[PDB]
Order: sequence, then structure tokens, then C-alpha cells
Amino acid sequence: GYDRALSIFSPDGHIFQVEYALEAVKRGTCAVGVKGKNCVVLGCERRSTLKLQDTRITPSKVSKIDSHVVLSFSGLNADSRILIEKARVEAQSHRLTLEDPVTVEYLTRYVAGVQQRYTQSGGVRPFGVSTLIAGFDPRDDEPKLYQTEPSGIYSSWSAQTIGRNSKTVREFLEKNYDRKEPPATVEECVKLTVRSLLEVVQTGAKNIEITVVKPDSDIVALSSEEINQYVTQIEQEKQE
Amino acid sequence: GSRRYDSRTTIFSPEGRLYQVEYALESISHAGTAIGIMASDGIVLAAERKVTSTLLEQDTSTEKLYKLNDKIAVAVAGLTADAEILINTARIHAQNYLKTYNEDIPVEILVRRLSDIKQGYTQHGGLRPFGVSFIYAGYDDRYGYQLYTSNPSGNYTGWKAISVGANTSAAQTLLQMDYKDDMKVDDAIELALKTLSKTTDSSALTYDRLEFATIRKGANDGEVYQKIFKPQEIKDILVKTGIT
Amino acid sequence: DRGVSTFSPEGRLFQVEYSLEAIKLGSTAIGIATKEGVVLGVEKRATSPLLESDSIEKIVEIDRHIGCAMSGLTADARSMIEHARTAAVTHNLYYDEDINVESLTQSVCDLALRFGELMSRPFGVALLIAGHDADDGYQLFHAEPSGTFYRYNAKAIGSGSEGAQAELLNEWHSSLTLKEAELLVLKILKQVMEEKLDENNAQLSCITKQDGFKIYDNEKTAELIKELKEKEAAE
Amino acid sequence: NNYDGDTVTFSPTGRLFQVEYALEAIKQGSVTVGLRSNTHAVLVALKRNADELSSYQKKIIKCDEHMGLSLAGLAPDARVLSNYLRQQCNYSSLVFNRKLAVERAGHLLCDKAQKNTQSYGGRPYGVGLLIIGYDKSGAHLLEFQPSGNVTELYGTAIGARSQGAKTYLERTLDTFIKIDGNPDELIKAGVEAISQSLRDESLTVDNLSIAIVGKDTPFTIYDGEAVAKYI
Amino acid sequence: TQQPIVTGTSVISMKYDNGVIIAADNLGSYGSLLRFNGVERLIPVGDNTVVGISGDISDMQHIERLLKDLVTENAYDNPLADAEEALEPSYIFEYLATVMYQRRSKMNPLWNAIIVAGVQSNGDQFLRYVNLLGVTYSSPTLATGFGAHMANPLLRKVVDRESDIPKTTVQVAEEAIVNAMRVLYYRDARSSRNFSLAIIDKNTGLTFKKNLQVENMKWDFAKDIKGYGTQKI
Amino acid sequence: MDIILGIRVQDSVILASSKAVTRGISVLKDSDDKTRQLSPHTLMSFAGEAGDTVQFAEYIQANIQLYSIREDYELSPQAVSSFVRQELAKSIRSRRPYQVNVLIGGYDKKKNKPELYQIDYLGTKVELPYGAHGYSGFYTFSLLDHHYRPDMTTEEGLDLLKLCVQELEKRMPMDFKGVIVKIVDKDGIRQVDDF
Amino acid sequence: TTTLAFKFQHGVIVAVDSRATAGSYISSLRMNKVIEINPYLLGTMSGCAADCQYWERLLAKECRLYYLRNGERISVSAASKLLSNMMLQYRGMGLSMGSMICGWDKKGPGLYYVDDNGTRLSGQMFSTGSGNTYAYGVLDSNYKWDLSVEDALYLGKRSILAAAHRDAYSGGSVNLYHVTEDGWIYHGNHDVGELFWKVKEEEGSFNNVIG
Amino acid sequence: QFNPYGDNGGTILGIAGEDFAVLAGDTRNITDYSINSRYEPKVFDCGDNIVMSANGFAADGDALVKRFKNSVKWYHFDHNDKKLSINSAARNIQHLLYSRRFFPYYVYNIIAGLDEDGKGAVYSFDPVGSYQREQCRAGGAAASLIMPFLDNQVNFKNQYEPGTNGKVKKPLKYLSVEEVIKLVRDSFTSATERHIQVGDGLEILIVTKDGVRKEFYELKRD
Amino acid sequence: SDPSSINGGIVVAMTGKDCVAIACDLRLGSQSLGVSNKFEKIFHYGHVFLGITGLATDVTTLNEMFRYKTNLYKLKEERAIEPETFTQLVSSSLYERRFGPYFVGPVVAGINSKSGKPFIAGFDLIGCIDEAKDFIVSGTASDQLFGMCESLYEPNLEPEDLFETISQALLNAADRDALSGWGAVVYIIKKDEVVKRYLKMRQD
Ligand SMILES: *[B]([O])([O])[C]([C][C]([C])[C])[N]C(=O)[C]([C]C1=[C][C]=[C][C]=[C]1)[N]C(=O)C1=[C]N=[C][C]=N1
Ligand SMILES: [Mg+2]
Ligand SMILES: [Mg+2]
Repeated sequence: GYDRALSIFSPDGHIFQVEYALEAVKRGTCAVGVKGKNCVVLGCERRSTLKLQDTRITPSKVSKIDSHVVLSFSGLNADSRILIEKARVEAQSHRLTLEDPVTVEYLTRYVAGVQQRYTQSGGVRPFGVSTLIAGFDPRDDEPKLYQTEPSGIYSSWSAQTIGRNSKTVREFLEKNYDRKEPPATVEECVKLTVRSLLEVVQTGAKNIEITVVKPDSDIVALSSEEINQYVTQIEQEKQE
Repeated sequence: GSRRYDSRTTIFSPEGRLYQVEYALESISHAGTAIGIMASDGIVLAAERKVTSTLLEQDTSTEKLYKLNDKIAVAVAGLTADAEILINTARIHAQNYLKTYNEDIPVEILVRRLSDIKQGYTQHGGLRPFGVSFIYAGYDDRYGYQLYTSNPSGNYTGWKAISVGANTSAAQTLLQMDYKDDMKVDDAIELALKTLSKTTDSSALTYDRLEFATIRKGANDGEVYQKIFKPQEIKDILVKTGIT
Repeated sequence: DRGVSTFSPEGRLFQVEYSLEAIKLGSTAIGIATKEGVVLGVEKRATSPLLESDSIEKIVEIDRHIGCAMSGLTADARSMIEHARTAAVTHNLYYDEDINVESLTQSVCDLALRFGELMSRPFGVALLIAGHDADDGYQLFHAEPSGTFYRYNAKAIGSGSEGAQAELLNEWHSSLTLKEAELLVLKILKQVMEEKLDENNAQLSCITKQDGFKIYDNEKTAELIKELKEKEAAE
Repeated sequence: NNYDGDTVTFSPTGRLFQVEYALEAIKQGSVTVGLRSNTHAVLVALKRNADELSSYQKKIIKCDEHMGLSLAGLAPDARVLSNYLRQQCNYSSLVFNRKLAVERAGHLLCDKAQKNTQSYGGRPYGVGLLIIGYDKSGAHLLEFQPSGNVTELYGTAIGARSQGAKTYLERTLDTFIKIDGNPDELIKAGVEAISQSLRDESLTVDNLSIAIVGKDTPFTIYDGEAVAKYI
Repeated sequence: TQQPIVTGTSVISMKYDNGVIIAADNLGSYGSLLRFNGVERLIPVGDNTVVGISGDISDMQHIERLLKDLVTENAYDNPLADAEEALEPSYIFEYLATVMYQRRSKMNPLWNAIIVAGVQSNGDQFLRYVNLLGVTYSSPTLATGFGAHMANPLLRKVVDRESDIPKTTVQVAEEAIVNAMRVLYYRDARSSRNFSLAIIDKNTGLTFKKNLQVENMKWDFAKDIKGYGTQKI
Repeated sequence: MDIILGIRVQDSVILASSKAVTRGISVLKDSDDKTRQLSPHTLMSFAGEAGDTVQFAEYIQANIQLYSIREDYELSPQAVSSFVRQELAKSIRSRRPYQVNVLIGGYDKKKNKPELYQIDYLGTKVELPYGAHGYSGFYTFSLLDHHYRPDMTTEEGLDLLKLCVQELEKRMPMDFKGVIVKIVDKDGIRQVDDF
Repeated sequence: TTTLAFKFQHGVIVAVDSRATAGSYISSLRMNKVIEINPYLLGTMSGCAADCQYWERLLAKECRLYYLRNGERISVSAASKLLSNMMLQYRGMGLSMGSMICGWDKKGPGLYYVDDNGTRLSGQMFSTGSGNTYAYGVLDSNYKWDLSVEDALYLGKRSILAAAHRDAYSGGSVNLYHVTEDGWIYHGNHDVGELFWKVKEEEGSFNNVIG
Repeated sequence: QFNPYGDNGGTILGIAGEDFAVLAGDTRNITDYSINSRYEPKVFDCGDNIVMSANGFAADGDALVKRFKNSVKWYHFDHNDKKLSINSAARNIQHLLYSRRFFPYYVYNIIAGLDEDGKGAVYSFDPVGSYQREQCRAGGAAASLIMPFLDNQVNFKNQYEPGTNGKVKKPLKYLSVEEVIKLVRDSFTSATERHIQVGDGLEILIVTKDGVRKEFYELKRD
Repeated sequence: SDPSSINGGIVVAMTGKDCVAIACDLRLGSQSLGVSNKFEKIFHYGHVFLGITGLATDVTTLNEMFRYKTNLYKLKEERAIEPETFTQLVSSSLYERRFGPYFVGPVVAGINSKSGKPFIAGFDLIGCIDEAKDFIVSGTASDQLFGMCESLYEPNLEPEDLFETISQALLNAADRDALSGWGAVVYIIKKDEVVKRYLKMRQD
């Protein structure tokens, strides 16, 4: 078999293949995650260079791993399918062997472990993908939001963004998001998520996707018109 | 040892691109243009054969349009030999699904499976990727008529109208201009041929330089029919639309 | 290119030496061993204020009598911890007893040089393994990706290591109490850290014979930080 | 230069640079001395510390009741090779009810190290070993190099500044060989030999490591206050 | 799993003051057919060990080759192959015992019963038994098959316990062995008159006697035996 | 285990399964639910060798739940039954076959029809209006052959099911400790708590 | 062998005998048929002693690893399932094990029956071994959810006694356990010989026996 | 058909004192109605103040002991010459036996020594690996003959105090090494009389904090 | 116990003048118990017809297998498979399981689309081809079918006459078999039209 060590250390102590995988993430479309008091919202950019697209059948950016956990990403699209598939298999495997659904922290730890394994295994390259994993643990009303990256490190976030121009939207979130008082309702949480994407997106038409996840496996994706109403209200307040 | 001669086909550039995928796409940009257009009552697949000869046996020839099953077909752009490897795998996958569930495979599931195979060659194994881009035209009872494309990266997307191969930039602009949502198959046939006629590198668009196919519910009652056009039938539709 | 297991003209493995450079870029971790217990402390180093700092887990339990702190590419440590926990519990299964801290450390270090063309590269993380057993008492080990491990009375690893090690050179003596060691880790962490040390961006832990391995609460550490400030202002 | 990228490549003068670079790792390692009489064989090792807070790296490893070695270079490679010896000593006992001859133990180490010098992908061992033992033909001392070369000697030394101890043993050859039935005097000669390789530092209680094997003496290692007698 | 085809019967042995004696007949039986009359079942290993084998002859010939190869292998890179690092009886036995137990553990045994007789470096007598099951035991007298039932009782009258060994001479021991072989010829239906005998002494070394015969047999009384009860003529 | 019955009526499928679990000569449990929900509109009851039953059922459940998440779509009862049959037909020529018989009751939301499939451990699939496994059919099929109509209501299906259970309770030598009854229709799966 | 376990208002009672037999020969008078997996988990043993000891001690390894990975105690439901899955790997290979996994977790008290076939059953009350029928007789007629800790301990003790008397392969002594939310509590070793005579006099039972 | 198992007879006996332990066993080795050896040692000093005897099928007994002795050697190598405690040795042996769950070592095994508090300890094993600590245990051919005697004379079973008539038991007073060795010798002398596989010789190994001592006694040779 | 007679069933095929006929019963049982009266044993892949008797799980499995293989054949060859070619495919497929066979008795029937020649064939469970001119029988009442076919059959029968002959052969053979019956189907096959008829028979 092909055993060639592709991810290796350089004289200055860097693994370039892992670092170049982060550059692939930088190229990817922007993704954002914001957790409110009783919910988590996942926002995703859709680049409008591609029109004549069939939005019914085109792979959506946010993927359900189980009925209570979702996963969005930034980077190589093809790579993300492999992580999602593995995550979905592990989710059913956990239910089968332990008789409880996975915690959001466990699922994140697994996906992060897969990414890490591909940084010190022969014949393979790292995943050019960073993920945002969100949801609610079984019989728990505390929101969960985690991030992973090609190196395999993961951590929990009150709010986080990844992908192209993520530096800008993170700047916005850092000054707008208050920890002592997070978005109390679904409206406030979605509004803040749309606002953050409007710093980067371009047009607020079909370029913004929003997915709300509430406790007890209550997951819904907002439509174009519902999002468009947020876009309208934000700019009308801005004209002042 | 052997390391000396390894090109390392599955690595990132400093900019975060996959070298071999990008170069495979460069190869595909020189291949004959293939166009797919989805309508409310069917799908059209049109494709241009590359600089042919008068001594080529056209009626028994197939380089662009292939049948995966009774409901799904593909248009090819790139290395034909590479495409046939993948096509036979896709045909088997469709039959595996049918044997397991006793239902015809949903279009997206087949597309995802092929796209995952392509992805694998970019991440592990040390082999060159498949220099092929597909346009999938298919039907199932969930989403109805569907158009997809896949490329050597293993990334796939859905479309109302799309082109692959040569002059896609020019072709996509022309499709974006004249396409409408309430369009029908007969209109889509005309759009596909008109687009090829303007984007072609050849002097004139003739029947012997084309492969053509439709997927219609224009089959007797609730069912779907695949029509791979014969040379004489391509010649007739060229006269009908007013190109020759 | 060149082999992964290649020797340099000086007689060192290139890849092992390069992994050591990655460890120098990691966040600081300090360990101090006393006769009342071993203290482990780390710099969390959150990249952003929105990152919930309590999710940063750079101090980890291996067994009830063994703890572990890390520095460098921390993602690499997860499989090492998994092996360590398995080794510790497996020995308890085979021998109905706790495993020696040295024997545990040796088992972890056996993974280190299992790389070639097995895993494709050495680990990019160093570990401070602290624990207690009946034979050798309270112990602190430093486990490198070279497969080598040294026992230490006190040790610092990470970006502020050589500055912290010089400070540990002067401060450590064989009669240190646990409380004195706690304040000493906090003192040296505060010295080498970029940001101002508090209960949210730094973490303490210890291992004692009675209570075993314990990670300190943020409320408990906050009091030890306040106690440190007052005793430094006292002279 | 162009021929040191891997172990599978000869240079134009017929040299194997990766093996030579592995040999270099031994020279960087701390000094260790070996010597024997007709009744006993002794290992003496200068242990090295990282700093004042750190412990002193162990240099001597037991392989069987009648055999063991001291190391200089990459310690993990010594662990691998000593583990192999332990297994081979143990295979000889379990299958043949026979204590493994020291000469045969050397032949096995030679052949194990050699395979790593002729194949692609692997690397040579980065450690030198001094094996002592007492078998049916009396006391023995072996020197192992990771090139594969194993040599039976009356006495020797490897590591940094080992040339000083080796010259001393070359002068003392006729004296220490005759030290029969006196373990303490044989160790003294070893401690005096390793002293010729010291600079700046001297032999302290947690610095010195000694091992001995003989006629009615199982392989035993002395550390700590057990070697204060010889300081 | 197999069945033994061509077989060898009893192997008998005993310790005496300065060494050990071992003996076995020269027959290779094929069931009830006394097929092969020139089979050597005592196999010397060096000048200090004799391995006596009973049971399947094809497996015996296999063991004979293992021992021959063992000698060859011991000489490799061994300047003391004919001195301090020569093969000992205890080494040879433990090797065989390892092989026998491994083969039984794979359910494919060597269908044999083996006695290793010899003298060690320090002059100590070695006498130990091993069989197809990997079962091992040692005793002042040892015998396989029928020998266990008929020879041991006779030999144990000479050396009943460990303290009788120094009191037993080579002349007395050989006399007992030769008598035992005669008794086995009277009573074992798979035995032959021709046999081999080997003595391993710590002073005089290995003495290997071939083409021995059972002699001084009592048959004359057979003439007086008539019928099975009442018959007089 | 012992008893599993199934009946497809106008607008639903009803599955009845015994509650008993026996080990040696002792009845360990009299409230055992011999069924697993494969999807919101598909229920599978099972009976066969001890251990194998639950482990097979849960393995099928996991595969269907995985499919549902991957495609964000519920498989038709026909598709599920074919998948299950293939797994059993695969199993019968294995080193150690899974000795499990199943009934799959589902409501097809596309066709708006209830569907009942009977599959034995060999992988023998049949679509039926009513079915059973083991000896259950020997006692009950004569009643079902007589009383069954395809336009029956759910309440009429339950009454005919009660009659089948009464006949079993009279003529079977074994005490199966009653049955748990579940109904599968357009609104999903629910359990009849009083039977 | 007779083992039992039942849930009640104040947790779960666990009682076992201590006899081990090799044919008709009583090999052991005092065999420990309970395993302390953790301070909140117990496991009973019936069938092959070797199988019971090995696999339940291996369960304890796997339950301990769960705590280290998750920083939280394993549930009774999850522990019982790990054990049943082990049994399913050696499916038909001839293992003989009948065990009840008893404990307290976040759902409250938990009790699962698990055997060599891979069977895994949740329930309020179970009894395994050659004398389980005798134990069930006493349990079924005297069990209530509203039992006091003192009476519940006696019921389990008295139920084992009933089996030890009649079943030839049950006896020796009674080991009692009580599982609370603060962990399991050992309630001693009780010789059946002495316990029998005591119960006879105090309770008035076993009238047919002379003493 | 090939039968990989056999029966070499023999009987063993372990008794745990207050600060000592004994492991005894006869020296007779047999097959069917023949004697192989009148003196074939069966109880072994395995190191670390532990004694062991695997009774039953000799070939499996010799292999197990050999492996355990090997396990002690590697325990020293791997864990810095640490002493293997009797409880740790017992658990290790369980895993050695269960490694052949589907092709067992056909032996009843006993080990004896001192626990970590200095008190006498005996552990007993079945062929598949079930083990447990005991005060008293006879194993092998004549195990059923000896155990009842030890229940009576070591644990004072069915023995009450005169005058009380069954009300008060005989108190469980500890036994000295000299008293234990008497019970061992009388056990084997009685077993020799009524069991054909028991006889020839008796070898006893006594374990104290001072070390391992041996004692040998003749038995009837018929 | 005997896999070939657990579920029961029969298949018979006949040649006529420019036509073929293939018929089967509808019973599926579990030994004595009748389970289904709608278990059809005849399948078709284009214009080639395949009847399969024996173990029902293998009947279902093989149908799904030959559907799989004929669908790929058609995609590659760009034409429907012919009876002669399909017969070889059935034989190949069965013999590849020589030492772990499908417990079946297949029967092929059809008309070559090019030559127009009627074709029938029978197989044993492991692939041996019986290419008969007159008729082929299979199932638990194969002895009964042989007796009926051998007496009732005559060559060159017209489609509507052949229907009566094969129907009466099946019906009366099934009525002397406990494991066959519970309905019956007959396929009449011509070069470009196929008629399927369900027969009325006793339901015991
Ligand atoms: B009990 O009878 O189930 C008991 C439980 C075990 C944990 C000690 N088992 C045994 O007594 C078995 C025999 C048996 C008797 C009745 C039913 C089932 C099994 N004996 C052993 O497990 C055994 C093990 N080693 C030595 C002697 N006996
Ligand atoms: Mg006797
Ligand atoms: Mg009938």
C-alpha cells in the first residue's frame, strides 16, 4: 500500500500540509455559529458566482448528524462529506452500543480525532475542512457549540465564525456579543447571526442560509422570505 | 528507494489547492463542450464530439453520452477511458441499490457515490485523479427531473442549466441570458443547440459533430423515456431549429 | 525528498528535533513535586474572548493516582492519553493493583519512536506526567517525542520554559509544602504569560495520596491568585 | 553529501553515511566502561542529568540472571535491543533449558542491527552497547556497534571522552585480568578507569552506576548509596 | 490427528553408579505383522546422550533428523562445540519435550514415547521420559509400553530408590537390562530377539552395542505340558 | 420468543406480540416488548432464538435510522422489507445464521396505504393482509380467513385480534402472558395500553 | 446457585448464596458471587465461575475506562449492554453466565438481567441459578414497593434461605447488599446452618423440619 | 481418535496460618494403573516468596508453572524489580488460564505465600481460571477425602463446646506451623490408605517472612 | 428438512408452433402450513421468461440476481438478452456455487427475436442444462408432471390449443401433490405478444 509520509515536520517545527489545509478553509465560504439562551443558530454563506443553480437538490451547507446535532463547515466540499458520513455512522454506533445518543462534545471529539488521525497517518493528506458542530445533549436545555480544524484541535465557543472573511465577522461578534446576556430569544439570535453575515456577504438575497436548532431535537431551516425580512429590518434601522 | 520518483498526487499547494485536481480541470477545459438543460417536462443533454473524421463510424460511436440506467444518463467531458471506468462502477451501484431496496436508485445518491470515489483519489492512494467531469441527467419520484455535475475534486452541485468542458464561461453566460423557469423541453432543445453553435471552435455545427439525448415524461402515461438521438435524428433537429 | 527516520550528520533524528520546535511554540505547562503532593499548572491561552475557556482541557486525568499536563500540538496528545488510560486500567485488570508512575510513563514513551514509512511522524506534544505510588512516592516525569523520559523535582515545558526553569532552579527545595508549590506555579505562570493571569486563563491541579488527582475549581484558584498578590505586596 | 539520504546508499568510496551518523550519536552519549577478570565482569557507567531538578538517566539494563549491558546513545534503541536480548535469553532457557552463551548473544545482536542497514525505509540503531556476562566458558565482555560489528574484549569504553578510559585499561591489562575472586578490587579498577574520562564534573552518589556478574554472583546493579563505598 | 502405522515397542532404561543404560529391540511392526527386522531405535547424540524412541517409526525418523540438524546448528559460530558448549542431555530432552507438547497442542502429535538417557557435564546421570502428550517424568528406572508393566518391576528390584544408585554397578545394571529384554521376548507379542544396548558412563564414555540377542531361554518344560486340562496324551 | 401476529386493515397495520420471556423452567419477564421502531411509520416485531432477535432488530434499526439521517427521507415499508430480507438471506449461509423471524408493519405515506410483510429467518418474504410466525398461524388463520375484510376499521381489526388471542389462550399449551398491541397508521406508531 | 435482586422504594436489594459444586461434590462452601464493579454498581454470578469472574471483571475495566473518558459514571443500562455484547462475540462457543447488573444512576435505581445468550432484560425483580424457582415463591408473595430497608434485606435473605434448603446445589452462606444513591452497602455474610435454625424459631416456618 | 489430555493423578494441599502458609503435595506420578515416578516434584518455588502447584494433567501443569515463573521474571523487568504480591500473582494466573478457555489447561492449581500485611494466604484455581482466596484447600485426586477432615480439624465445623449441647460453637483458635504439619501428614497418610494414586512420598513447602523451607516425608509405596 | 420441498411449488414449460408456454402454481408454504396463494414463480427479463421452483428465499434471490445481470448485459450489449444466451448465464451462475448451491429448479422459456425459434430449457440446482424439444418440468410434483406431459403433449400445437394442454398438465399434477396448488398462472408467448392467464382450481 501507499505509505508515504505527506504530513511531516519542517525545521521551524511546522507541519506545512496541515497549515496549507487551513488555507483551503480560508478559501471556503463563510460559516457562523451563535448560541442564545435557549437555542443555537448556524449561518452559512452561499457565493453568488453560481446562478442557474437548483437550490432544491444542491447539497445544503448544514448537515444533520443526528436528530439533535448538526454540522456546518468551511473548506473543501468533497472532504466534508467524508467527515459527515463517519460522524453519522458513529452517532448510530453510539446509540447501538451505549443506548444513549451522542453528546455534542463527544461527537465533536470523534470528528476532531478523525481529522487528527489524517495528520499522522501514511499515504493520506489532512482534511481541508473546519467544522462548526452544534446541538443540545439528550435531556438538557443548555446550548452547545463547538469548532474543529484540520490539525484536530477542538474547543467550545459562545459564538464563532470560519471561512473567508471570518476575521471580519469575528471582529463584529466580539464587540456585539455579550456573555452576561446572550440573545434571549430565537429572533434576537437569528438577527445577530444575519447581521454578522451582512458584514461580509454582499447581497442579502439567496446568499444567506440560516438553520435554527432548539432543545429536544427541534431543528428547522429558515426560508428565503423569512431571512429576507431580517435583512429588511436590519438595514431600515441602519438608515439613522 | 522509490520515494525519489513519487510525484505526490494528493497534496495541498501553499495556497490550499490540490495541484492534480486543478491540472485535471485544465485538461477538461480542452474537451468537447457538453450542455445540460432542465425543463418542467424533461431534460436535454447536448454534447460536441471533438474534431472528427469523415471515416469515423458515427452510428456505432459513443464518446459523450452514456446510459447509467433507464432513468439516469450522463454527458462526459475529459478522458473517455477514465469516464468508462467510473460509468461501469455507477451502473453497478444502481443495480446494487435496486437489488437491496427493490426500487430504482435516487439520482442524488448515485451522484454522491461517484463523487465520493473521485474524492478518494484526491486524499489517499497516491494515484492520479480521474480527468473527467460529468453532467448527470436523471429522474426519480422524490425531486422529479434533476441535473447535477461532478468534477475531479469530487465536488458536486445541482443545476437548472449547466455546461462542462470547453468554453463554459461563454456558454454559461448565454444559458443564463435565455433560460427561464417555465421553459419546456422543445425550447430547451433549441437553447442547447444554439449555445453550442455560438461557443463551438469549429467553423459550423453539423450532425456528425454532435451527440444528443433527452429524458422525457413524454412516454405513454406516468413513466420516463430515455432517447439517445441517432445521426439522422440529430440532422433533423438541426434543420427544425434552423441551424443548418 | 528524504526519509522520515533519517539521522543528521550530528547523530540526531531530524523529525524528532523538528517536533521539539513545535513544542516550544506551545502554551506553558509547569509541574512541581513535593513530599505533600505534586502540583500541575497550565496556561490556557484562548485565541479569542468568545472561546469558552473552561472547554480548554490541557490538564487530564489518567488514573486516580496519575495526572497529566500537555504542551505543543495538543491534538496529538489524545491518542497518548487514551493509551495511558488503557495501560493503567489494563494493568489493574491483570494484577489487581495500581500501576507505577514510571511504568505508565515508559508505556507512553514506547509509542514515541513508532514512526516511519505505524504512524507517519513523531508526536508534536510533550507531557508532564505526575502521580503517586507506594514504592517511589510522589513523582513527576517529562515525556518527550524522542521516547526519552526524565524524572524531575520541578519542570516547565512550552514557550516560557527556559525562563521558568531558571526560576524553578532557585525556588525549589526538598521541604516545600503543597500550598507553597501552588503559589509557586501561579507565580511563574504569571511571569511568563503574555496576558494577565487570572482564574479563567490559567488552571491548577494536584495529586495527593489521600484525595488522588484533582483539577482545581476556578473559585479555588481565584483565592490562591488573591493570596499570591497579597504576599508579593507584603515585601 | 548526496549519499547520506538513506541507509540503502553506498558512497563512491564505499561508505554508509547513515550508519556513520548513527555511530556519531554514541560519541555524544555519556561515558561507560566495561572490564573483566577470569571470575567476574564489571560495568561502570557515568549517568547524565538534564538539570539539577532532573534525575540521572539510567545506563545499565539487566537481560538475564547471568547477563546484562550498559548503553551510550539513544536510550529507546537500547530498550528495543535489550528487550530482544531478554527474549533470546528466555527462548534459550524455555526451549533448551540452556543459559544463552554471551558470544551467541553478540551474534544475534549483530544480525538484528545488520538488517536495518541494508533495507529501505528503516534506520540504523543509534546506540552502542557493552554486554557483560558469565556463562559455561567463564566471564565475558562484548562491545556492540550499530554498524553490526560486535567484538569480544578484556576491557573497553564507549561514549564521550572514552579514549582516556580505553588507554588506561590498555596499560592496566595485565593487572586487572588477574583480579580473581575479588569483586571490590575489580570495581575499583573500573571506577579508576572511568575517572580518566571525566572533566570538570566528578563521581557523586547519584552520578555513578555500577553493575557486576561472576561465578557465584547474579547480574546486579548498584545505584545510590550502594556505590558511595567506591567514591 | 493420525494413527500409528509402523511401530516400535518397549524402550527400557535405568541409572547406575557412574551412568545410565538404555536398550530397545530392532523391530518395526506393521500391526500384527513383524515387518521390519533391522530397525535401530536408539539414536546417539554426540558422545554423551542416547535417545530411545518407541511408537510410530515415520515420526521417529523425523525426530532423528531434528536431532541431526540440532547438532549441526549447535556447531554454527561455536568454537566450543566439542567442549563447554556441546549439547547436553538436558538440552536435547527439553527441546524434544517442547516439540512434543507443541504438536499435541496443534492436535497433530508425534506418536511416540521417548526416553533421553545421558550424562551431564558435571557427571550427573540424566534419565527422563516424554511422550506424544508432552507428559514428562523422571525416575531411577524408565520404560515405555510393555516395558513399563514388565521391565520396571524387575529393574526396581535393583534400584528401588535414589539411594540404591551408588550401590549399583554397571555389570549388575546391564545384567538386569538384558534379563528384562528376555522377559519382554517371552511375553510381548510385538517384540524381537534382536536388540541394541547403549551405556553412557562418566568415565568410559559412550559404548554402543549392536546385534545383541536374547539367550539362555527356558523352553524345555513345554514338552511336559499336554492339553488344557484333562488330556493325558 | 413465541408469538407474533400481524393484520393489515383499511388505514392501518396492527401488530400483536407476546410478553413472556422464559429461561430454563422459569418465566423471567411478563412485560417484554418484542418490537422496534425502524422509522416513524415503520414497526418491526420479531421472534426467534434468544439474544439473536434483539441484536438483529437493533442492527436493522440502526441501518434504517442511518439512511433516514443521510437522505433526510423515510424509506418506504417495501424498501425496508427488502433490505431486511437481503440481510436474512445473507445470514442463512453464514457460519452462524441469525435465527430470527419478523413481521414488518408500515404505512406508506406516498401511496397512503398500510403494508404488512412477513419474513422468516431464511429470508422468505411475502406481503399479506394478515400473518404470523411459528405455530401462531395454525390456531389463528382459520378465524382470519373467515372474518377478515380489507375495508375493516382499526376497531374491527382489534376485535378480530382479540378473538385470535382468545383462541390461542384456549388451545395453546404454553402460557405466553398476553400480548402488547401496537397500531401503525398515517399519524405514526402508538401502543394500545389496555388489551 | 441462587441469586436474586429487586428494586424498591429505597433502592435495590442483592442477595446470593455461596455454594460451588463439581458434580455432587461441594467444592466451595464460601464462594463470592457478587462483584463490586464500582461503588454504585454490582454484578451477580451464576453458571460457570470462570466465565462469570472473567467477563464481569472485564466489564469493570470497561466501565472504569468510561469514567475516565467521560468524567462521569456509566449507567446501569449501558454497563449491562457492554456485557451482553461481549457474550454476543462468543456466540455459541459454550460460555455459561447468568448475571444481574444492579446499581443506582441518574434515572434512579437500575436492574438488568444478562446471560450467555446475549439476553438483556430490564425489570424490578430477578432471580437466577438452580434455586431461582424457590426464591421467586417467597419474593412474589411478599414483595412490595413500599418495603422498608430492614424488611427488604430480610426478604432477600429469607428467599435465599428457602432455595438453599430445598436446592441441593445452593447453600453455604448468604451475602447481602443494599444499593443506595450514595453507593452499595455490604450487609454481611450469614451462615445458612445458623440462619435456618434462627428463622425457624423466630418465624415459626419450616415446621416439618425437626430441631 | 487423539485425546490430547491425560491424568497423572496426584493430590495437593494448601493451608494458611496466621503468619505462615504451607503447600504440600505427594510425589507420585501415574498413568492408569502404572507408576511413572515415585519422586516427581509437583510443588515449586516460583520466586517472590510464592509457591505453586498445578495438579492434574502433568504436561499442562508444567507449562502453566513455567509460564507463571516467566511472568514473575517479566514483572521484575517491566516494573523496576517490584515484588509481585500474592494477590497480584493470583489475578495474573486467572488470565493465564482463561487465555485457553476453549482448550483449557487441565489442572487444579493452588498458590501459597504471604499477603501484604504479612499474614498467611492460599489461593485456589479451577482449570478455566476462577479463583478465590481461602484458608484451607485440598486439590486433585484425593481432594474429596481430605477437605471434610480439614473442615473439621482446621475450621472446627460441627464441633461445639461440651455442656452447652449445640448452643455454643468451638472457638476458632489459630494453628501453629507444627500443628498444621501434623494435619497435613495425617491427611496424606489417610489418603494414601484409601486412594491408589496417592503414595510414595510427601513434599511440603513452608512459607514465612524468612523465606521458603522444604520438608519431605515417606509414604506407603503400594 | 429437505430444502427443495419446504415451500413447495411447480413449474412446467412447453413448446408449440411458433410459440412457447410456461406455467406455475401460486402456493408458498411452511411444510404443511399454506402461507401465500400469490407467490408467483415466473419472472421475465425482456422477452426471456424464467420460472423457478424450490426454496423460496433462493427463488427470490435468483430473480433479483438475474434482473441485476440482465440489466447490465443490456446496458453494455445495447440489446436484450436471448433465451439461448440467458440459459448459459443461468448455468454459469448456478455452478459458481457448486459446493454451496441454491436449492432451486429453474426453467427458461422464450422465443429468439432474430431466428423466431421457440426455446425451453431446464436445470438442476447446480447448472446442468436440459434443452428439451417438447417440455420441461420442475418442482415437488415433477413426477406427476412428467406423467401428464408425456401423455397429453403433442408437437406443433397452436397457442390456444397449447394453453389447454399445459393448463391440464399443471392442474391435475398439482391436485395429486399436497405441496402444490392454491392457484395457477399460465403464460402464452408469441414473437411479439404475451398473454397471462390465471386459472380457477380447487383451493385445498
Ligand atoms: B452455581 O451453581 O451456579 C455456581 C455459581 C458459580 C459462580 C460458583 N456454579 C457452580 O456451582 C458450578 C456447577 C454448577 C452447578 C449448578 C448449576 C450450574 C453450575 N461449578 C463451578 O463453576 C465450579 C468451578 N470451579 C470448581 C468447581 N465448580
Ligand atoms: Mg496408596
Ligand atoms: Mg389443504
